[PDB]
Amino acid sequence: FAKLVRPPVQIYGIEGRYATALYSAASKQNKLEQVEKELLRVGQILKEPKMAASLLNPYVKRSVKVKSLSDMTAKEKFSPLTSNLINLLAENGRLTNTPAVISAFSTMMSVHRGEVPCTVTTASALDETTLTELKTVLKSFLSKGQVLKLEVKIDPSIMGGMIVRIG
Amino acid sequence: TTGRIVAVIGAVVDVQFDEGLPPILNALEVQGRETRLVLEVAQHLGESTVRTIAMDGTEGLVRGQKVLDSGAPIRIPVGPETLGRIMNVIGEPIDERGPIKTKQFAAIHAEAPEFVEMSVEQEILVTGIKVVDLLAPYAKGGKIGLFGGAGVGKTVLIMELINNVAKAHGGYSVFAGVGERTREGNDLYHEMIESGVINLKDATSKVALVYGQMNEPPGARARVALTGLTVAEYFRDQEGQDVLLFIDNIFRFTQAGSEVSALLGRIPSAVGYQPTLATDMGTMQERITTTKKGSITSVQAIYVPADDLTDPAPATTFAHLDATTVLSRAIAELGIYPAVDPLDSTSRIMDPNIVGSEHYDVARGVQKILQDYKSLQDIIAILGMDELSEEDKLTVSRARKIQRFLSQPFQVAEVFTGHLGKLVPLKETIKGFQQILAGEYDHLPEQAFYMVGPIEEAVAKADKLA
Amino acid sequence: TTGRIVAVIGAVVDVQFDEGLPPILNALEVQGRETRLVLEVAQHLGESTVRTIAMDGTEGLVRGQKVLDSGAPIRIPVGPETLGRIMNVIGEPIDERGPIKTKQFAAIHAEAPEFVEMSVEQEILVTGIKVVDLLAPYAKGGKIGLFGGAGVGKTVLIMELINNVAKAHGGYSVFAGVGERTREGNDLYHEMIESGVINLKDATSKVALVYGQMNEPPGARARVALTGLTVAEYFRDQEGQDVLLFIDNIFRFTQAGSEVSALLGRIPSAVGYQPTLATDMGTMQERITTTKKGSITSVQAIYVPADDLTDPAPATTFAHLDATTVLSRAIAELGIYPAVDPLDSTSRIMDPNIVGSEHYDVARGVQKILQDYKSLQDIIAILGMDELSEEDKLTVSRARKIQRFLSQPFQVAEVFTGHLGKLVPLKETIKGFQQILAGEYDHLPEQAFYMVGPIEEAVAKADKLAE
Amino acid sequence: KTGTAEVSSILEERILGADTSVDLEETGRVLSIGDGIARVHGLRNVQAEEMVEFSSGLKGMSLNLEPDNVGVVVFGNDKLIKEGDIVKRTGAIVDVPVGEELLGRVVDALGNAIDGKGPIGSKARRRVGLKAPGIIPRISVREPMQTGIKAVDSLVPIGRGQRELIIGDRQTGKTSIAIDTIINQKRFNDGTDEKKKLYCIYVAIGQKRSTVAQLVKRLTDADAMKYTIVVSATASDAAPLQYLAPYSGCSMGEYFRDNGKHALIIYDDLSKQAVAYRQMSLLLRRPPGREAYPGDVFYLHSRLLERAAKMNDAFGGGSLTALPVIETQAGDVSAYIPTNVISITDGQIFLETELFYKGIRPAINVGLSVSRVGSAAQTRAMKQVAGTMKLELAQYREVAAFAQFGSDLDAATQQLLSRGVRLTELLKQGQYSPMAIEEQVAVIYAGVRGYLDKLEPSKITKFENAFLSHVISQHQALLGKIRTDGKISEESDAKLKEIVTNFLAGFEA
Repeated sequence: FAKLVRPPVQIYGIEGRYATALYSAASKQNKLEQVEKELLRVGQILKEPKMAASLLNPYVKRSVKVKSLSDMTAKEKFSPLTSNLINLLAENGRLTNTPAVISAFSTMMSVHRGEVPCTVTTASALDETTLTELKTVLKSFLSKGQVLKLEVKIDPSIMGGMIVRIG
Repeated sequence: TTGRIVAVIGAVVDVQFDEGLPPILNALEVQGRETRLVLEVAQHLGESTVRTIAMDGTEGLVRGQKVLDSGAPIRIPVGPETLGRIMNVIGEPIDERGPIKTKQFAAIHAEAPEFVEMSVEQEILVTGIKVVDLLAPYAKGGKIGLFGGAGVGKTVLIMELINNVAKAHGGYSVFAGVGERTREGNDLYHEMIESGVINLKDATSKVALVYGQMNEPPGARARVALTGLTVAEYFRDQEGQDVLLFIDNIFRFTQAGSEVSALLGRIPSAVGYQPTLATDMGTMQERITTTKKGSITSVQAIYVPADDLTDPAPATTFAHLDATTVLSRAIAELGIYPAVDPLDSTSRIMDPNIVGSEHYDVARGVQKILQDYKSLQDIIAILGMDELSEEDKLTVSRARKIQRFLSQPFQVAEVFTGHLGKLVPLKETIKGFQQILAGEYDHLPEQAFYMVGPIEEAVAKADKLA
Repeated sequence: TTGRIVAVIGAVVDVQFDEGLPPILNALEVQGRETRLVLEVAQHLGESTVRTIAMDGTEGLVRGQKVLDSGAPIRIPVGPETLGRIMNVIGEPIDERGPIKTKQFAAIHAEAPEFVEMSVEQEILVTGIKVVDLLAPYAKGGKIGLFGGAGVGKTVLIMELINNVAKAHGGYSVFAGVGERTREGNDLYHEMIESGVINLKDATSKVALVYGQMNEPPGARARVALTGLTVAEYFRDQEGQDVLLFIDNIFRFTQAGSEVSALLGRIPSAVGYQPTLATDMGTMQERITTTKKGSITSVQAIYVPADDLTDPAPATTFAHLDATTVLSRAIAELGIYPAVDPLDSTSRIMDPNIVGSEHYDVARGVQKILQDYKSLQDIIAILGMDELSEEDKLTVSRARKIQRFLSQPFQVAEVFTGHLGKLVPLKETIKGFQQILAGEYDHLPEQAFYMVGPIEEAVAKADKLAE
Repeated sequence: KTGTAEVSSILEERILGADTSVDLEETGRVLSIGDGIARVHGLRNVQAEEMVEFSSGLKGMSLNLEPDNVGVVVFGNDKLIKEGDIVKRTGAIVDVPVGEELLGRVVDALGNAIDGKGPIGSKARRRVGLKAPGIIPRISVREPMQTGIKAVDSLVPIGRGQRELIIGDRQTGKTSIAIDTIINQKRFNDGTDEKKKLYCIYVAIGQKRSTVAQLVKRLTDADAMKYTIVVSATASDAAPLQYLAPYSGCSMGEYFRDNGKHALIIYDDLSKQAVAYRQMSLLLRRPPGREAYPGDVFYLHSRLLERAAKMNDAFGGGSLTALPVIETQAGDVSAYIPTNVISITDGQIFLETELFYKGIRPAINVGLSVSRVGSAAQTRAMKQVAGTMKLELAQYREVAAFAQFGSDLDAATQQLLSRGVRLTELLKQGQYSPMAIEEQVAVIYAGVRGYLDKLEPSKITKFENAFLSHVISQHQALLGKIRTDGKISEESDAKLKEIVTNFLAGFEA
């Protein structure tokens, strides 16, 4: 079939098994970004019921639900393979599930190269970091905000509890 | 509505139905079938996909075939025009004589007689097999379950019953050969032809055959029963006719069902046995009665699963029985044709009121002795030829006489048994044993009682040597 | 092609190959596991992921790790240099004397040799041991399963056979210590070493040892089976040899298969089994044969779980055999070694023809008497005696003498027995029992017959046992 | 399904809907593969149970028509294939080569040589997917049919077309016995009554090549192979093959049956077949059932066996006599399918090893062995002597009854026991001992008429061989006659007697 292509984040697949399709698909043809933005759009373009809530209503025939929810509307400019994957998640009911694919996705060309370490408070904040260099400190300085006792606490950040924890 | 073959995984067919799922039990007719390919809609999976069941032949089926719903269950011919005719489940001949020319059609289901619809009549009918009358009374509408050794006794017996009855009782019979062995039906056929009670020149057979054979899908095998029921309901209700409904094998039904539950994805009850086993039955037995118009007395072959009864399936069955004939293989082995397990060729029914009070009593004497006799037998396995503490021997022997006397040679088994027919008219029977209780058979030795009709003939036979 | 280990759920190693999957069965070398971690492709799981199997274990693996296809299934050293060596699957020196330097390499796979390319009907390999040959004569090049609870002197017994027989045998032998106690293998090794048949001076011996011990991770145990096969096949056909193939224990093998079956994401089976047991076996056992090119008489030790034979696996097993040695736990339990249930250890291969009728008959009478004799045994057991028939008594006793006469102690293992009591060349065997059939012996003892050899001597012993 | 193609690669193009567009319909790409189960993506349009054809050449079959893919049991390797492999439809389910040139031939279950006699010719090919005949299409069994084994032919008097279970244990010579029967059919094939020519189909079900090899060799020795198919599913087999083999067999024998011919299929054994199938279902996660067996394997078989028949001549002219074998393991028919099967045939043949251990081949538990049929499956001949014998063994057994209680209780019976023992001797029947009836009855007659009660039991047998040679030589006339009479005639008796007496006299004295 194809061969594996996965933008930085990348993901685990699974409700992103699609994501990963487009982590190879979008990626390939490199409308990576076209769709990258599409998705974003879609998100709220999505979010309101209609011909969408349609699905919920079991009794609405998926067959034509696709031809309504996506016929006139989700092809409003969401199409390339994008309507087709719409129409796939559509079939495959992964529509209510779609946000998460975006989530998953969206850490993708930017956030694709995110920022991770699990770090007190509003922790990391997916950005970008280059592991050879420190990037850490910098960030911290920037702010003298967050909440750190309520938000992540002196127990992590510096063991308030630990002294308790030995006994 | 229309369906699409979307997946066939064995006879579990998912049809995605392209339109409105109507009620279940709708027979769907597969289009693209040069057969009468009925699917019974089984589950509305939703988004018009049904799980349906194939009952008809396969291997070739397009994933994409076209199904057109008959929108109802099957309608199949019902009415008297079935007599003679060997119809399959689909009401279609398999008499191979062409048409089964009822022009009334039916959904193979039928309803369950209300409380009022009990025209259930509490009393013995008879057809002369000694043992029966004696132990297990007959019922009008009743389900009698016949257990045992097919084609060596159980079936054999059935055939004799069939043989005496259809003729003798007017009010017909239906035979539903559920997973019937074509071969046995072949044989049977030839017997039937022979017997001519399958009237064909005048399809005025005293029997209708409905077959849902071995070489057919479980679905197919399962349903012939309902069908048969529908038909018989015609004869009872419509034709008054007091059907004997011969079922061989409800067990084969059971099997068909059981596999099916699984295949239906579904959970089956104990031991794998379909959980609805009972309901299938239950409802079905409830689709029986003696109506006002007629009686459907059911005569039921039950492949006594593993010859076990404890066995939940027969365990269930029992609730629905009105008589049970449980053969005793020991008895069959003991020759005895009839091959009874008399203690379990039983009917909850029988009472000195219900039967002769004498009858009852005589029977009670018998039941008694036999119960006891066993006890002694136990000593004998470890302690005799034909000698112990003789009074006690006497009872044993008598029990043997009784035993022997229960053996009733059977004409249909001049071939099988090697022995010709005997039918013992009832008094001659009661008298026979009653006399044994009266014990004059001392003067008359025992053994000759083995396989005779009325008790005398054994006497004749003994004497000629003594 | 490369994969990275994506899921490790035990030694079921899921490798997602990031590109081309070689067909199933490719032996992969894991890029990292210097703990030479062969993964054998087991499934193409789909989407370039394979289920592969570690033969090995796993601790320390980073979920991530790169795996490089070894590009074939297992290549193993083959040829004679494997004789007198302990090879594992990969033919590594568990001799621990460095490599098993061969020319030849092998896919440890080998398949069933053509039916026509087999020999069609074989000819008896006599089994020496009186009871044994007599009731179960074997075929030269035969597959014999020895059902028996392991380790009851079970194992001892096989060794003893080896002693008698494998010794007596020339050709070559292949020995597979699978799943068995390394400890026993250790001793055995030294014993062979000692024997010098495990030549300490031949890389060869006359016997190659292949081991797939219990303590191993399964794949290793599992696969050593193919390996061993490959070698023996190597010798059989190639070296044209009459190979003897000793397996201890196929049971552990089978078990290994079964164990994985689940993990393999397949269903296990009844009792947990490998449901593929049959195909595995059928194909395997058919890999086994005595063709024309050589003959492998394969003596396959069978631990029989809880000695349940009934137990489907053994139920299957039977197909594969053509000689079964069914050991009676009870007899063994009587200490009586021979311990066999010989009315269960079978060969149709006993013959009035092949084995001549004398033997044969003598046996038929025996089999018979005994067969009747058991039947009562129980009855009478509680049901005591006499208000009976004493001709029966005669048989009972006789049966008992015979019974005892089957017994021969573990000659060699004076450590276990302290006792010797020899092997009985076949005519003497036939004679022996036949003489008992002549029942002359019968005023004589019973343990005279116990744990001995030649009936003459037994008789001698009888007299002697009569003080 | 819910993951695959929801995930990339597969999915990754479906999106576009560009990926052959899709096709894989008369093609498939192996969706996933492992282990002879090619989930094959595509093939979409498919027939049911289509045999499909591989990129590894090979076949597999699309049984499971899933909406996405095809559960394809691949009847073999996985070391060929690696995923995505192209599967090309054949548009076609299996039918199997059938013909008459398979008589004289050992083929694999493919109906392809393995015989190494080079190839067979394939005349016909014929559906395995072919149903059982009808009522009238059958005329029930009329024939007798001799295995050449008195006990067999007597106590299960077999005709042809007959489905009947052979059941008995592990290489217990049962199969030897089965062979001997087969050997017997030779004489008929060397005879010329076609109706007595029984074409043998030995379906070797999962039975290892070595095991076949001697056996076949034996068949060779009997040369009888010439009218014999050996349909061969040996142990090595891919499961669908082993599995397949009976249905295959089924097409061919029905053919014969329908080609007037009386065919005999020996299925040895379906116990194994079933394993293979079950295994197959289960692997498809088409789950197990009772005894791990999923249950319409019975339907499979019931139907399979429904395909065995004796045709009404107007309707076939022949027979396919089915002698299925289930080889019991510990006589076990608790064994689900046996329980079932017990419910299926028109008797079943019980073997008792003990007799065997006693030496007595045959093993039989006659008491349990049955042809309900019996007589439809017989002739006048046997009955005249045999009836009594059966009965008399009943008596013998009866005093074995009273061996569940005792050893002596009557003088008569001391005799009867003697008689019984005599009857036993006859029932010892060598393996490799195919007979004609006249012999069978012959040998029965003296003793059952008492005149062998007058001799050492061991010597009965001796007599018999000798006796046989005596008449063979001498009363060859008669042998012609009994054979003529197809029965025991008064004449034949009397003469028999006379002979018998003389022979008897010579043997006894």
